[PDB]
Amino acid sequence: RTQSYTNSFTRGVYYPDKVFRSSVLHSTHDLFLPFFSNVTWFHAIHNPALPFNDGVYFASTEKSNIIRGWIFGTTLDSKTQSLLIVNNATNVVIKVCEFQFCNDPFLDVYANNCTFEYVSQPFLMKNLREFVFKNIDGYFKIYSKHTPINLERDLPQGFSALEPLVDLPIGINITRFQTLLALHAAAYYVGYLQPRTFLLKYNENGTITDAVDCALDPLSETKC
Amino acid sequence: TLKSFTVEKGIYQTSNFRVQPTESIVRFPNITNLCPFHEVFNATTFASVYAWNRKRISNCVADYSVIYNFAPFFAFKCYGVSPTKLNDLCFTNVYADSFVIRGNEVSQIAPGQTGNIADYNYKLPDDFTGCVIAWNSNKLDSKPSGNYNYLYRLLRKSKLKPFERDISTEIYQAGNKPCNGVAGPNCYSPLQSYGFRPTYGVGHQPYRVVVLSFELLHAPATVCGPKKSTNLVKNKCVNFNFNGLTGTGVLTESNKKFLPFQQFGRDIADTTDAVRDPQTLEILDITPCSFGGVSVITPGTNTSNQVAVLYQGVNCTEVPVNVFQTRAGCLIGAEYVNNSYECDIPIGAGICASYQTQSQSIIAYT
Amino acid sequence: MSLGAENSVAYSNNSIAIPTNFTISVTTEILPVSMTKTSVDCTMYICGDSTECSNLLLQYGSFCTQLKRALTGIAVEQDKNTQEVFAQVKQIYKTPPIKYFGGFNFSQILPDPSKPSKRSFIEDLLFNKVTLADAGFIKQYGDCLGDIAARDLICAQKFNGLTVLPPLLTDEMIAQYTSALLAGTITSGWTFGAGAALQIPFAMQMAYRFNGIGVTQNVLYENQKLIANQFNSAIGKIQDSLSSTASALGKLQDVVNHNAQALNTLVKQLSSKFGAISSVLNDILSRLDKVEAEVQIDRLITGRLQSLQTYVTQQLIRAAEIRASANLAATKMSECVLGQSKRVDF
Amino acid sequence: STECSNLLLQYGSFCTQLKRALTGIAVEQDKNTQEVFAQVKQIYKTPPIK
Amino acid sequence: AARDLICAQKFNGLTVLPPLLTDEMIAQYTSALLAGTITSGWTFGAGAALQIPFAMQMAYRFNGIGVTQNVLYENQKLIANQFNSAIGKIQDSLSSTASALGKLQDVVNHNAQALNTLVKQLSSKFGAISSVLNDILSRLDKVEAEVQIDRLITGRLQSLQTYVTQQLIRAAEIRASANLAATKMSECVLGQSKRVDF
Ligand SMILES: *[C@@H]1O[C@H](CO)[C@@H](O)[C@H](O)[C@H]1NC(C)=O
Ligand SMILES: *[C@@H]1O[C@H](CO)[C@@H](O)[C@H](O)[C@H]1NC(C)=O
Ligand SMILES: *[C@@H]1O[C@H](CO)[C@@H](O)[C@H](O)[C@H]1NC(C)=O
Ligand SMILES: *[C@@H]1O[C@H](CO)[C@@H](O)[C@H](O)[C@H]1NC(C)=O
Ligand SMILES: *[C@@H]1O[C@H](CO)[C@@H](O)[C@H](O)[C@H]1NC(C)=O
Ligand SMILES: *[C@@H]1O[C@H](CO)[C@@H](O)[C@H](O)[C@H]1NC(C)=O
Ligand SMILES: *[C@@H]1O[C@H](CO)[C@@H](O)[C@H](O)[C@H]1NC(C)=O
Ligand SMILES: *[C@@H]1O[C@H](CO)[C@@H](O)[C@H](O)[C@H]1NC(C)=O
Repeated sequence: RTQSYTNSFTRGVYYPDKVFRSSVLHSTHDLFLPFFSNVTWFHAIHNPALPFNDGVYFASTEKSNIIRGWIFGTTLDSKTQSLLIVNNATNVVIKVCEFQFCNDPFLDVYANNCTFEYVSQPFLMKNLREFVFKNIDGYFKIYSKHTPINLERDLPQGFSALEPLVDLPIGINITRFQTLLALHAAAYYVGYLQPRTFLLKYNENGTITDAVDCALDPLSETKC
Repeated sequence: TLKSFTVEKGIYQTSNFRVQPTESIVRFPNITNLCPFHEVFNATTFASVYAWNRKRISNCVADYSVIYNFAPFFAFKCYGVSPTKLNDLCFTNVYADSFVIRGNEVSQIAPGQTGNIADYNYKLPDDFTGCVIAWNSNKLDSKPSGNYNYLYRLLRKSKLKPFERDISTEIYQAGNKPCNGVAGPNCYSPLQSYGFRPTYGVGHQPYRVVVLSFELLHAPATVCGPKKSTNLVKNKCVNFNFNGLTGTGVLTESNKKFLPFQQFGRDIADTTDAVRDPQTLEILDITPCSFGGVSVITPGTNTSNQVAVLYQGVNCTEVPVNVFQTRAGCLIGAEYVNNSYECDIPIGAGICASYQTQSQSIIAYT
Repeated sequence: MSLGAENSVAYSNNSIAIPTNFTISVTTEILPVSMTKTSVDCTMYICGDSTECSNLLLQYGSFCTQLKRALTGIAVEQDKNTQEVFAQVKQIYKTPPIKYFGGFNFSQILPDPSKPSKRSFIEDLLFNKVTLADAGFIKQYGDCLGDIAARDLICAQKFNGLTVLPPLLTDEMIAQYTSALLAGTITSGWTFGAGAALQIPFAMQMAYRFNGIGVTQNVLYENQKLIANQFNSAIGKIQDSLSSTASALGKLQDVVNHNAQALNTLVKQLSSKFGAISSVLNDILSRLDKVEAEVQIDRLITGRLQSLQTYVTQQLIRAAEIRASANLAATKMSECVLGQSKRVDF
Repeated sequence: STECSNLLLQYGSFCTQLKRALTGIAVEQDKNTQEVFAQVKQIYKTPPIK
Repeated sequence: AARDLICAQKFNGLTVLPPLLTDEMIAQYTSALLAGTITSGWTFGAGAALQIPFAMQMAYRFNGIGVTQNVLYENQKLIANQFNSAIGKIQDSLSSTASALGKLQDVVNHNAQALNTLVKQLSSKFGAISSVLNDILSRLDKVEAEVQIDRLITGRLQSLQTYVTQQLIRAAEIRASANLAATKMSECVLGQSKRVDF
C-alpha cells in the first residue's frame, strides 16, 4: 500500500477520566499522542501487520461502510489468542480467540478454545472519525470521536476531544495491528502514543477546548 | 475558650455555628437479581493456574456475608477495602478469578510481588483494589497416586503483565540450535504438574484461590450491596448516600450539562460538587449547609454579665438562633443609637460597641 | 546594561554656576499600609464536619488555638497600621466655600460633594486603577447558594473555612481623614500639626516655604503667577499619568495578588493525599474499618496541619514587612505633610 | 529516583511555594543593591587636575 | 585532591545565582557619586550639577554647622592637613585591623553555614532503615520501601522548610539594613545632615 508522512496538527486528545470538571485547568500524565507529531498516511489500493507501540491513534476521513474492524495480537497466524473487532450496520462483535488469520485478512461482503466474546452497539455511524486504542493493566480501552472535516488532504486545525467509548478486560499480549478492509481505495492515518503530561482546559460547559504539551518546546514547559 | 473565669472588655471569637441535618437519604439503583457467588466457590474442578478462568459479575445485589458459608477459609485477605464494609458500598463490576495452587506459594498472590506464579503464571497490579480468598483443598484436589490435572509454567522469555493469560505450549529454547518441536538438548516442555499427594506437608497441600477484583465508582454502578433506598428530598440539610459515598449537605436541581458517560462532578479541592441520581437520570448539586463564625462582645465580668453576639458574614434571615445588620455580619443583643462616640469595642466596618447608661446596656454606634 | 548618561562636570578653582530660573515639580510616592485580614477555621478545613476526624484532631493539643491567635494578632495589627497612618489629625477641618488660594488650583485633590463617597478626582483614579479581589468583607453566602455559572474561587475558599474580615475604618472615613489633612495643610500651614490651626494666606505660606529652602521670599512675590501656572501644569500631568499608565500602582496590586494567591494555594492543597489512599475523607471512612481509617486520617491530618502552619508563617512575615512600610508612611505623613523637611531625597 | 518522584507528587505544591519564596528573596537582593547604589542619574567624571 | 563542599552542594540541587550588578558597575556608581560630591556639592542631588570650588563648598559646610566661614579661610592649610592625616589613619587602621568588617563576614558565614547544614541533613534516616534511597529501593518490596521513602520525604521536606523560613527572616533583616544604607546615601553623601549621631 502507498505510504506518505504528515503532521499530527494537535489532534488526539481524549478525556482521561469520567469526572465532570468545569472552567478549570487540569494537569494529567497519560499515554497521549504528542502535538505536531509525525503520523503516517496509508492508501490501501493493494500488506504486513502494523506495530502496536504502546497505543494507537487511528483516523479515517472516508464515508459509507468501507472501513470496519481491527485485529490486535502478537502472532496472528494461530498459536496465540488475538483480539478481533468486526463491525456492521447493526452490531459489533468483539472476540478473543486463537483464530486463523491469513497473510491478507479481509471480509467478504457478498476458531479454538477461548473465553471472551462481546456483542455491542455499532462503533461507527465531511466525516472524520478518530479512535484511540490503549492497552493498560490487562484492560483494552477504546476512545472515539466523529467530526465534520473540510479538506481530506490533511488533518484539520483545532481541538476535538475524544469521549471514552468501550473498556474491556481482554488481558492478552498485543504487539501487532491489522486493519480489515471490506471487499465486495481507502486511506487512513496512524500515529503512536507516548507517556506524556498534558495541561487541559475545561470551559464553563465542561468541555475540553484547549490543551498544551509539556515537552514540545520550552514555552510549553513554562506554561506547565 | 479563654480557659479562665474572668474575662476582660473586648470582642472574642468563640466558635462556629452549623446547621445540623434533619433527615437521611440512601440512593441505590433498582436491581433485583442476586449475584451468583454460590456457583463460583463450588465446582467439580477448578481451572489450572496457567489457564485460570475469570467470571464477570454485574447487575445484581451482592451479599458478601454468604461467602463464608460456601467454603471453609480463614484468610479473607484484603488490601484496598475492609472485609466488613463490602455491603455498605458498591462497585461497577466484579471479576472472580479461579485457580488451584500449591500451599507454599499463596503468599505470591499480592500486589507488588514477584516469584514464579507472580511472574510467569498470574500477576496482580500495583494499584489492586479487590481481595483474595484461599482455602485448603486436600480432600478434593489430591490422590494417593498423584494428581496430574493441574499444570504450571516453569519459565518464559519475558515477564508476564498483570491480568494476562498465556496458554500456548511451545518448547522453550535457551541457545542457538532451534528446538523444531523436539524436546532435546536445551529444549524443555514449559508445563509440568503439581503431583499432589496426601502425605505431603502443610506447605505442599493444594489450595483453592478465588480473587475478587473490584473496580470502583467510575461508571454507573451495577454490583450493589443490600441496602434500601429512600425518597429524594431537596432544598434541605440531609445526610445523603449516593452509590456508597456519604456526606452532609443540601441537594438542589442542577444546570450542569453532564456528558452521558459522566455521573460525578468534582471541585478544585477534589470534593464532590455534583452527583447523578442512580434511579432517575437527574443531576443534583451538593452545597454544604449554613455555617459561620460567632463573636461574643462583652464588657468585663466585674462590670456586667451581659453579652452581645455577632454572627459574621451572614444576614439575620440566615441565622437560626435588638437585631442590627452591620457589614461584618449582624449583631443581636446590642441596640443601635444615632450618636457617635470614640470607639470602645471594635465590631466591624465603622461600627463600635459600648456599655453605656442609655439602666446600663450595651449599645452599638458609628 | 547601561548605568546612565556619561557626563563631565567642568571644575575650576575660580568658576561657579548659579541658576537663573526654576521649575515646580510634583512627584508621586505610593506606600502600602495594611493588607487583608483573614480567619481560618481548622475543623472545617482539616476535617469538614466529620466527627471521627475531629476526635482524632483533639489529640493534637493547641496547634489551632495558636494559629487562630496569630491570625487575630495580624488582623488587629492591620487596623493599628491604618489608624497610626491616617487618624493623626485631632479635628476634622473643612475648606472654605471660596476657592481662591493665590492662583493655585486644588480642584483635582479636594473632594467633590456630588458623589456619595466624597472622594477627589485623583482618589477615584487610584481606586479604579487597582482592581480588588472582591473578598469576604462583603457577604456572599446568598450568592454562593444561587448556582449562577460555575463555582467561584471565593465560594470554594469560604466553603473550606477561610474567611476575610472587613477593616475597621471604611474608605469614607479614610477619605474624610485625608480631606481633613488637606484642608488643614492648605488653610493653616504647618501650625495645625503642632497645636491649634492658625490661618494664613496661601501666598504668604509659600513665601515662608521658599524662605525655608534658602530662597529669598521676594522671588515668589515677583513670580507668583509663573509658580502657580507651573503647579497647575504639574497637577494636570500627574492626572494624565494616572489616566494613561496603570503600572505605577504595582505595590498595592502586588499586595492584593499575594493575599489572593496564598488562599488559592491553601484551597488547592486539600486535593493532596500525603501518602493516604484518598484525599476525600468520606471515601476513607466508608471503605476502611476503624484502625486503618485512623491511620489514613492521621496522615491527612498531619499534611493539612503542616500546610496551614506554612500559610500562617508566611502571613506573619508579610505582616512584619507591611508594618515596616506603614511606619515609614506614618513618618512621611508626619514630616512631609504636617511640616517642611530638610532631609535630602525624603 | 522515579519512584521517589511518584511518591513526591502526592504532597501537592510544597515545592512550588518553596521555589517561589526563594525567587522572591533573589529578586529582593537585586532591588536592595539598586536602591542603595543606583541613586545618581548620570556618570560624572573628575577632571584630570587633582 | 578531595571533594569540595561546593561540589557537594551543587550535586544535591543547591545553586548560587550571580548578582545583576557586577563589582565594576558598583565601583562606577561609587566613582560617579564621589565625583559629583567633590565637584558640585549637594547641587547634583537636586537636579543638574553646579560647579563650585572645594574651599567655597567647605565654607558652605562650615556655615551649615554654625561656624562662621572666615574660620576655614584663615585655617585652610591646617584643615586640609588634618583631613589628609585622618584619611591616612583610616588607611593604616584598614591595613592593620582585620576585625572591623565583621558584619559582611557574618553575612557570608551565615549563608555558607545554612547550605552546609542543608547538605549534612541528607545523611539522616528520620526513623527509616537507611538514609540511602537506593538501598531502600533494592532491599525491600513495594509497600515497605514506600513507607521508608515516605519517612525520608517528610524529613527532607521539613529540613528544606526550615532552611527557607530562616532565609526569609534573614532577608527581612538585610532589607532593613539596605533601607538604612539607602537613607544614609541620600542624606549624608547627597547633603549635609543636622540629625545628631546620624
Ligand atoms: C516524518 O518521517 C519521515 C521519514 O523519513 C521524514 O521524511 C519526514 O520529514 C518526517 N516529517 C517531519 C519531520 O515533519
Ligand atoms: C509480548 O509482548 C512484548 C512486547 O512488550 C514482546 O516483547 C513479547 O515477545 C511478547 N510475548 C509473546 C509471547 O509474544
Ligand atoms: C455553553 O452552552 C450554552 C448553551 O446556551 C451556550 O450559550 C454557550 O455559548 C456555551 N459555552 C461555550 C460554547 O463556551
Ligand atoms: C456447592 O454449590 C452447588 C451449586 O452449584 C451446590 O449444589 C452444592 O450443594 C454446594 N456444595 C457445598 C458443599 O456447599
Ligand atoms: C428503576 O427506576 C426507574 C425510574 O422510575 C425506571 O425507569 C426503571 O425502569 C427502574 N428499573 C427497574 C429494573 O425497575
Ligand atoms: C441580605 O441583606 C442585604 C442587606 O440588607 C439585603 O439587601 C438582602 O436582600 C438580604 N438577603 C436576603 C433577605 O435574602
Ligand atoms: C587654580 O587653577 C589654575 C588653572 O585652573 C591653576 O593654574 C592654579 O595653579 C590653581 N591654583 C592653585 C592654588 O593651585
Ligand atoms: C482647576 O482645574 C480644573 C480641571 O483641571 C478646571 O476645570 C478648573 O477650571 C480649574 N480652576 C480654575 C479656577 O480655573
